[PDB]
Amino acid sequence: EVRTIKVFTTVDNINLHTQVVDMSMTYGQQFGPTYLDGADVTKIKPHNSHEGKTFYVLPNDDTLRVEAFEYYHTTDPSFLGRYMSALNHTKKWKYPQVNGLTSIKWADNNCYLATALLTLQQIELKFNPPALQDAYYRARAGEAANFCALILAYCNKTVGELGDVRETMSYLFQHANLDSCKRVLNVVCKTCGQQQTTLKGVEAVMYMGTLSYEQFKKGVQIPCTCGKQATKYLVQQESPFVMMSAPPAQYELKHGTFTCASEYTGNYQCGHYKHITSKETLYCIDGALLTKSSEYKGPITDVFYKENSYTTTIKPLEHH
Ligand SMILES: [Zn+2]
Repeated sequence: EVRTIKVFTTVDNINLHTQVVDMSMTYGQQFGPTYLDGADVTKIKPHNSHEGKTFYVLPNDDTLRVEAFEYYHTTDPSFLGRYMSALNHTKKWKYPQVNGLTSIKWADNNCYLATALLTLQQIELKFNPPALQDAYYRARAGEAANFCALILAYCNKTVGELGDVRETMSYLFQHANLDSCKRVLNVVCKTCGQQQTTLKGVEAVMYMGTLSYEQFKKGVQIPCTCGKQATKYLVQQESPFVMMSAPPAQYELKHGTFTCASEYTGNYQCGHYKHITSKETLYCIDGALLTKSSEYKGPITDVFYKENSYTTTIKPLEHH
């Protein structure tokens, strides 16, 4: 009289927990919010075809809470639901291989995600959460739906929202092992003298204000804390890449002088990202579309450079 089937529940798709579900009640009535491959099945009853399948549930007991933290590195109770909500969409996107890199076909305003995804495959970055490590590798094999859904969930962004590549990279870098990265800056005020700062982690690899790594080495003009104009320059850099960003402006990209870059067309409220990469020549990846040219000048907002160890030769005459 009581009909049942056996399913597995999980929060990480690795640790599977056998469950016996009553076929007269919905999954929601028994588990709470329940997902089958991203699809919200909270309000449907178990079907005979569901036997043996794996369902995601929210981490609502001590065992699941530990498993979710160990896999995702966040205790945010909303995280799994936001991941599943995004995955229901990203599993329908297409992930073509374009010039040896996994891209995303245009959909749901995902151009900024495609540009970030392409960049991540070209810089040396190790993710700390197993969820991101595993999904990054699957994305490299062309199965990028989980990686894209995780990026959205870690960024607190939903499918369909417009986005910013620099912002997206900054949030992902929070989840990368960058604690060997180091940046030493000097701000030289003609009155106050020299003021040196050491940055670590995400702050050691990102700079907002110029696209040019060379210009950052030579010095950029900024207001000193006293209100006068000062000069800031890079003293020492220890990292495998650096990201230089600025609001989009016409910028010449020379083959072999950079790793990749973000082109931004349109305006600040309604823009389009494309990805420029330097290989044997210059390539532009626009979703599934590929173009090439020997030279490039256009509206750039991020440039990524290779690095290992840099020490300035600048040695100011000033004081302090
Ligand atoms: Zn000053």
